[PDB]
Amino acid sequence: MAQILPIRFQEHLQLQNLGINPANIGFSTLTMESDKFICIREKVGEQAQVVIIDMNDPSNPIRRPISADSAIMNPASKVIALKAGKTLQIFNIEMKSKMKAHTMTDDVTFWKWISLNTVALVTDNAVYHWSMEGESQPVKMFDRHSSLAGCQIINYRTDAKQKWLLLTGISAQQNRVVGAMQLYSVDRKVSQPIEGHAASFAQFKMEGNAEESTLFCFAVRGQAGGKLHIIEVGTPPTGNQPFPKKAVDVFFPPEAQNDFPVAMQISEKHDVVFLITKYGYIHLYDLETGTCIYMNRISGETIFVTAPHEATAGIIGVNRKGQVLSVCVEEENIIPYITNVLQNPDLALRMAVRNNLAGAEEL
Amino acid sequence: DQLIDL
Amino acid sequence: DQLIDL
Repeated sequence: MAQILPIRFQEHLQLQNLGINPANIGFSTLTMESDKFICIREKVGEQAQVVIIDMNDPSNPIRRPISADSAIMNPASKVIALKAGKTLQIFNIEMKSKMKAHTMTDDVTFWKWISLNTVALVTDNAVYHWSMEGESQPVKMFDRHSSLAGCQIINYRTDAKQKWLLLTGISAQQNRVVGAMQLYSVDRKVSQPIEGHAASFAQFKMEGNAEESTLFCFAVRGQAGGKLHIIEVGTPPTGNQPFPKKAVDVFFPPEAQNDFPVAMQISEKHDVVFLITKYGYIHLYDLETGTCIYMNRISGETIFVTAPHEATAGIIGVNRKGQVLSVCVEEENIIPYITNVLQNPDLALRMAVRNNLAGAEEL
Repeated sequence: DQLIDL
Repeated sequence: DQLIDL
């Protein structure tokens, strides 16, 4: 019989079936800020357009003319952010109304929604946050560290309280793709350059602690190999024991000498880290210990964008073919998998009780 | 100049 | 720096 798997795959959609041209399925033209929408910039005739796919009604996409170089949908609402060099505009689509506009000093080269109501803007020189509340304008958070100069910016994220900020770029150095991160502390107003490829923050409440710890998790393929780090940022909430830092290996098989991490999402429902590699591997790690639960190759196709999958507290992504795919914990299998296949009853029992999962009645 | 035509 | 000690 087929081995039980600790994760479940699910294909949601094939974008080519909605008549999206594969030429436009890629990092610069297709954005997925949340699991609620996908926006694709396309040129049909001489007219530039955006295609907005509502994931609750995906067979009826809307197409609208644009003149923007980038389009990103709010994570929760049909509110779109558009830009053209320095010119930023926010529209409420259903109201057909321009909510907000701003012209920056410098071109915005990367931007992303970091919350329901705040957009982060990256220029060649700095990072700003722009709240949609009231008449708020963009506020500069920090100046970019020289170690990200010349990098392609691929991600920006924050902790839940927006006190720890993380900018990630990549470049080619000595024939490998090297990740450069800038971690910034809002409270200290200090940056630290870190070599890393993909990361996420997470809230985690250690047994015995009254308050959640804020954890920084990142994966890197360095010169000396793959590593995953899980570390508390900042002084522990008063009362708390500190979270002991974890550093574990990230395996790459000998035939994947050029692979590296591209995406990370953390389930706080299951306290697991999902890591996806450039050339299509999925890894699952326990957030508490860093133990590797599972690795498999989804396929040969690069998954270039991901988001949290809210329904399953998993990860949803798009690959270059336009397959929209999710991975989540298989709640009925994960505990017996850990016990029987990994032969790790210790981890199995902990996860069973920690995350209220069945299966540890036996081992 | 609107960046989208709604 | 020294935000975190890896």
